[PDB]
Amino acid sequence: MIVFVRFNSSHGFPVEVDSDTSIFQLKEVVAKRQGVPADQLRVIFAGKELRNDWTVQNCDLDQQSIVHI
Amino acid sequence: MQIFVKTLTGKTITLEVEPSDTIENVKAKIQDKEGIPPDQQRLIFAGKQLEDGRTLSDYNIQKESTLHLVLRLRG
Amino acid sequence: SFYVYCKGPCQRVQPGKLRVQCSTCRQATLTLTQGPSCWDDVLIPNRMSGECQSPHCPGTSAEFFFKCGAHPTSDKETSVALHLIATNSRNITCITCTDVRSPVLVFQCNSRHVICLDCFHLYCVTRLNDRQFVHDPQLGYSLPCVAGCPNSLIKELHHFRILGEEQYNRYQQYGAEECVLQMGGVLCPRPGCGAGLLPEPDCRKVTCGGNGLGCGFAFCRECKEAYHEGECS
Ligand SMILES: [Zn+2]
Ligand SMILES: [Zn+2]
Ligand SMILES: [Zn+2]
Ligand SMILES: [Zn+2]
Ligand SMILES: [Zn+2]
Ligand SMILES: [Zn+2]
Repeated sequence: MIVFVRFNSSHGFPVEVDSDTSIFQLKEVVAKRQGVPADQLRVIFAGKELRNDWTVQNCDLDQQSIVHI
Repeated sequence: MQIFVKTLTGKTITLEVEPSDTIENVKAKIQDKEGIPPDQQRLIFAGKQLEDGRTLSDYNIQKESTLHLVLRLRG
Repeated sequence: SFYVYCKGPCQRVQPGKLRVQCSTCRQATLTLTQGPSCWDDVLIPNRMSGECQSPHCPGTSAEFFFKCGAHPTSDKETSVALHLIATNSRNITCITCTDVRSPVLVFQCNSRHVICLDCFHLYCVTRLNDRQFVHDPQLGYSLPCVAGCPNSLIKELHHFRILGEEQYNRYQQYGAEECVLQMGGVLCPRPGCGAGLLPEPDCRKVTCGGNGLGCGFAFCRECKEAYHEGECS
């Protein structure tokens, strides 16, 4: 499935993930695109910060919803 | 966003607004377009008179929705 | 589940999603201190709080918004919440047709009466055309509980979106007309006009054409014919 990321209010970019995909995995893949440390990144969805250990399934992220990394 | 203001005759004016624009703010832009003094303007949505202090968001007025305009006459 | 009116592409009542942005920078970067417990928490502005995690913004106040859940939607593709509408999980029968359907609308009368959307559509299309909607200077053009329960006027008038587009626009037209009349105003009697006018109550002479908004007709508000001196007829 796809999740849209708004890195520091930048235009949303699609990221392909799985149900089993963790938040840190997404933090890594975004960190690579932006060439920054994944440790400085925080993922915000539905007025909550998503923790690294949580998966996409656990977060109840719907197809093509948006997070604010 | 785009909203519409219509008189009861059906005459239609288009405005570029934000949900945060006050009812007072909406009343202005109308003066810019049609030259109606704001004091003569009364705006209505779903049969409710809109109060100057309030915003479009206060009335949950959506993009492409219509406000109705009627005129106060001093005579 | 919550329900919204999606104006496009669904053009119908759909299940919705609740989301939240910072009230100052209008970005979904605000983390809530606590989750909402009631409708008022999400409906009344600035009611709940948190921290906008965008550094340049000292965001405090939370702004809740709603989206259609039937398809992908952008951050700013918002829909109006129809807070009276609920999933009929407990299979409550419609107060009008007695059948079980989902979703349903729940009136805010003491008895919290339940109506299906087909019957609500019906209730609405019947009352509008018969000029049986009620004007409340506080609420607007609305309808009460179909059972006639007191203090049951619908407060969120976007619920009348169930009328459908054309009938909705007629509803708004009729409501504005009624607003004028309840304020002691007059509708211009000239054919093709019908402009809403609010003269001073003392004035008998009402002139409708300065900025192009009027037809210029000067009329007597009592007989609705061209302005005349003395008594009508
Ligand atoms: Zn939709
Ligand atoms: Zn902010
Ligand atoms: Zn029914
Ligand atoms: Zn009732
Ligand atoms: Zn006229
Ligand atoms: Zn007369």
